[PDB]
Amino acid sequence: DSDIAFLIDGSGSIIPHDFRRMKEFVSTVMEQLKKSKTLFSLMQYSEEFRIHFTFKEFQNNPNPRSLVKPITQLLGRTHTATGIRKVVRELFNITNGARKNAFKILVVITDGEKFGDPLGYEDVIPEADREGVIRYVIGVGDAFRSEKSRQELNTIASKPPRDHVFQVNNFEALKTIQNQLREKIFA
Ligand SMILES: [Mn+2]
Repeated sequence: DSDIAFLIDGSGSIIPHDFRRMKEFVSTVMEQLKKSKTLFSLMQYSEEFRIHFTFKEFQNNPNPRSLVKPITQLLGRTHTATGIRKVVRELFNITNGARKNAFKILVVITDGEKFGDPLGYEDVIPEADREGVIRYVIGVGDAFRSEKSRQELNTIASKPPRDHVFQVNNFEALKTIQNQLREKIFA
């Protein structure tokens, strides 16, 4: 029914406590959204990319908190474009447990503008729309409190941005967006 992936920014700018707050938020959202026909998957990215759980592994152990708890920060830069390409191509791959015909959803959480990435969003976004992946993005912190940086949030997110883009001042404020995300996803 619904294949919901998460692409979480694990860059060096996110101090340890904010990283745990992001893990608390993902656990909470996954728990609130869990239904028999919903599988979840997660990838963390910096300048490195790590699949923490595939849809298959989540199906065999549908416990968000036990799957998320052990996750450790990758540190490094922010290769957001490459992160979404690997999500589209690997996370939503049938061999990883994705269900053909399922609604494909991706929730991106980042605290900074893409930097150092060899790929541009122009190399990644069109393929994502072609594969049907609906995208939500949550921009956290200072990196996104200007009009210019918000455009990047819009570029990542599905149309219209007003329905798929969330900005929150700090990782502590993520909890302020929990209900809206869930209800946007459910709708
Ligand atoms: Mn960062």
